Amino acid sequence: MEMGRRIHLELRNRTPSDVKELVLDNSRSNEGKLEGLTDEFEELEFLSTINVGLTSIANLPKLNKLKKLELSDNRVSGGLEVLAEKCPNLTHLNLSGNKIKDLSTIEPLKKLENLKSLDLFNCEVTNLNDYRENVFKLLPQLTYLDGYDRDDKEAPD
Amino acid sequence: QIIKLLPFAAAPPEQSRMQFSSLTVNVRGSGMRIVVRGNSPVFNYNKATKRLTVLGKDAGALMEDPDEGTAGVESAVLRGFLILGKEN
Amino acid sequence: MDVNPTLLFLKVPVQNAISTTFPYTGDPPYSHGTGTGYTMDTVNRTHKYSEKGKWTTNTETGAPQLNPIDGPLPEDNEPSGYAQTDCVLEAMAFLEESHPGIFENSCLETMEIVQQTRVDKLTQGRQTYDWTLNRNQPAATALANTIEVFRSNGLTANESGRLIDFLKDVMDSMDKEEMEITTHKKKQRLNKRSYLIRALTLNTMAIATPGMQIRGFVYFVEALARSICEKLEQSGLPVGGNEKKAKLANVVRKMMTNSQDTELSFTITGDNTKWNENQNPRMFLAMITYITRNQPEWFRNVLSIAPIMFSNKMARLGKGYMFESKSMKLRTQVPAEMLANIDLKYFNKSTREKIEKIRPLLIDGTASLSPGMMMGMFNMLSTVLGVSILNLGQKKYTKTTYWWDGLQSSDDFALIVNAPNHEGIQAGVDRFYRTCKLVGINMSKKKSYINRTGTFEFTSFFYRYGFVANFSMELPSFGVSGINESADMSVGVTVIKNNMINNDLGPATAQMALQLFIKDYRYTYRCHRGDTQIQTRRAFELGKLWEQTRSKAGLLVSDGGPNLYNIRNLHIPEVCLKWELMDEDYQGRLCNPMNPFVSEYDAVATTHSWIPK
Amino acid sequence: FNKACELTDSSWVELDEIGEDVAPIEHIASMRRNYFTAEVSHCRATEYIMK
Repeated sequence: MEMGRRIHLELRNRTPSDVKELVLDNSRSNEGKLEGLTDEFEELEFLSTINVGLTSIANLPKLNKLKKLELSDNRVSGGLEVLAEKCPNLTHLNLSGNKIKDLSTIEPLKKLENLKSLDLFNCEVTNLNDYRENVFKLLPQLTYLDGYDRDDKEAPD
Repeated sequence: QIIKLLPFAAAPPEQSRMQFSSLTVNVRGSGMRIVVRGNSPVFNYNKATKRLTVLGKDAGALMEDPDEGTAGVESAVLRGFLILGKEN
Repeated sequence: MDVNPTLLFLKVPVQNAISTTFPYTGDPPYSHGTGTGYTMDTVNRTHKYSEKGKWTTNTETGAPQLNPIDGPLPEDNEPSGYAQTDCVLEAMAFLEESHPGIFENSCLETMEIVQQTRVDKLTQGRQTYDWTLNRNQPAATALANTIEVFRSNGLTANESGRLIDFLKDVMDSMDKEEMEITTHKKKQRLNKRSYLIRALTLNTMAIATPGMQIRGFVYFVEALARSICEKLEQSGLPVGGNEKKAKLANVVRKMMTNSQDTELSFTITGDNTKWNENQNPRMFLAMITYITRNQPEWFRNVLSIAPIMFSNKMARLGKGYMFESKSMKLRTQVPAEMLANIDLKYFNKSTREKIEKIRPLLIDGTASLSPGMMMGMFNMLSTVLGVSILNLGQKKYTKTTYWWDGLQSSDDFALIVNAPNHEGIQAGVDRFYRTCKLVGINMSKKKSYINRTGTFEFTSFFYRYGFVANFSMELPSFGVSGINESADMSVGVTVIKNNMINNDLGPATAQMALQLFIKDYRYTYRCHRGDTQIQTRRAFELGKLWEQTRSKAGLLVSDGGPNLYNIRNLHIPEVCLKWELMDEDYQGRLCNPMNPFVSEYDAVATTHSWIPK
Repeated sequence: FNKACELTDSSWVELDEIGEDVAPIEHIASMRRNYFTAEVSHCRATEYIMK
């Protein structure tokens, strides 16, 4: 399947303004860029893109109600200022399995002051020594890293 | 419980989620453990004779104050929880 | 961002963090360096460095011999075993001149111990080659077997109990045409050549262990060498830690402070790796004969037997080899006795080349190695030679503007050379290099460095601006020696105390050693503190004791009492440390002489001291 | 190595007690030992050691 067909199927013959959760699993994107999503989406609250073949999140619209964004099992790498400004209200984020070099590229996520949980897994950044504490220092607003807090306690919903 | 647990509060506390089942005191290098609930080798209390023993050395005698719950519930053992006595 | 401990040195001078570079601080679990190919390479290199030495055929062992002494002087920097007898004798004479009488006093103070030592002195030592059984054996059983065999063969003078008497017995037995060995009844007749080749064996599991006929002479020569070294200042043996630490500081102070400001001083640290290749038993015999000039002839013979015997030493060749066929999934082992005549297709290029090189030496499954030495038998004599070379560096002998001094301990050496200019330093170092080459002392140019005076190392005693960093010892075992409660406690506490005293063990490290000691002792003997919640059968009765006693600190640690040991109080016995605190009834019960259990270390004769079944 | 050098969240090593310290050098030794132990008792290296 392709992006646009998947989005249309998820919409369920409804306007793109009454969706509170969008599931785009095992989809595909051309040129590794986001397609289909537009400004009309303004009620989305729980997004999910897995194995979508996106090179970078460079065409994400302004989902001001986007709170639980997930970009997992993908190869997203590059600047994250687009996520910082387009969706400044992110609360839960997931980048597990992504391609990220070091903290110099994850710094822009500090702009979002509502990020209560940031998840990283099987990445290059996690290889660095004292990765957990260094990220916590870089993101004080964060409270649960990799589903664990600063004192290694599981994070109940 | 008040006498057992009071001295640990001297530091400038910070928020935490851990639920400490025992606190560690460093004595002669080796670290002894005092349990928040019940008796511990560091802190023993014999209610039959009403005597407090600290590491085997007597520390004084306790007299119950004008406040007490003698029918179960103990609210100063589990953080955020109230213990209601025997199991069901 | 990524850990990198080496970067610590970017601000901390290396000498401070030298312990960072000692990976093991213990005995590794692989034991790499023993076998057969290593012996092959050792023999090949020993005979290669003597390439131009004269070849001859022995008359008694019937094996070839190589004599490189007085050979052509080396022309290249490669190692040379061409040690000149005249130069060695001149160096020894100069050493005597600078230290008059030294050899005389050594000889006259050692004659008594030569005439006093008993036979049992040979029991102490390392593993020994048992000619009776042809395998490394404990020294005591080897001695018992040797006396039994000699008694069977009618050589019972050693019964007097004197070491010299046993050496004469060994001489007589070696003079006999053939002898009998009775093993249990199997009788083996060893002819003169067979017995001679056996007695001059050097087993290889001190890598090499000689036989028993050569123990006493080696002991006597080493005793003389030690006595000579004692009077010598530059000698690095047999002093301990504090004196060794002071030696470096004293040498540096002598070399630097006295020197003028204009004069420039430098120090070279060098390692004499593979130190036994270029030293021959014949040169040792020459120096021994020089040492005992104008002395009783019997003493000279006793002292010169050792290098004479070693010059005809026979080297055994490992246990053998192991072959495996992957095609048929088979494994087999071949002994060294069949290595003389066997195909070379099995082995690889290097191994077959080594076999080709060493083929013409294997006599009765034992190579013949006249030149070169083996590790850890004549170390003190090597130190004597080194200190002689150093003494040849005084301003009077050098007859030059520069001069030098230093220290040598036969495994490492340090040399301070000072001169009015850089060219003077170069000339001094070059002259020392050549002079030490002439005698056969080899300085490895790939493991030596030169730097301004003040910083260097010697036998791992790293020295920086008056500070020594001794790292010449490993941490011993802080565990249960397995005799009894009091015995184990006493021996181990004494061990930690002694390591603290001399081996330069930090106080905090000693405290953790004592902590782990207490842990292991309680775990092994199941004597845990009464307050602890651990559970075991012995904890039942032990618990009762904890309730009965009126003084917890009085109880012995083995009885469940607290451990009151610390840095301040380590030498005191455990029983004596708790004598007064022990309750009177407990004291009476513990030390009852009428107990049914009882019919070095410092400890009391309590009931906790029993003999395990 | 990086992960072996990180800080764990458990007491991997338990050590027994010793006598009191009276000499000032004993005080220095106890201080050094306690500081180092508190530092490393929560490191993964101790976990590997015990395992």
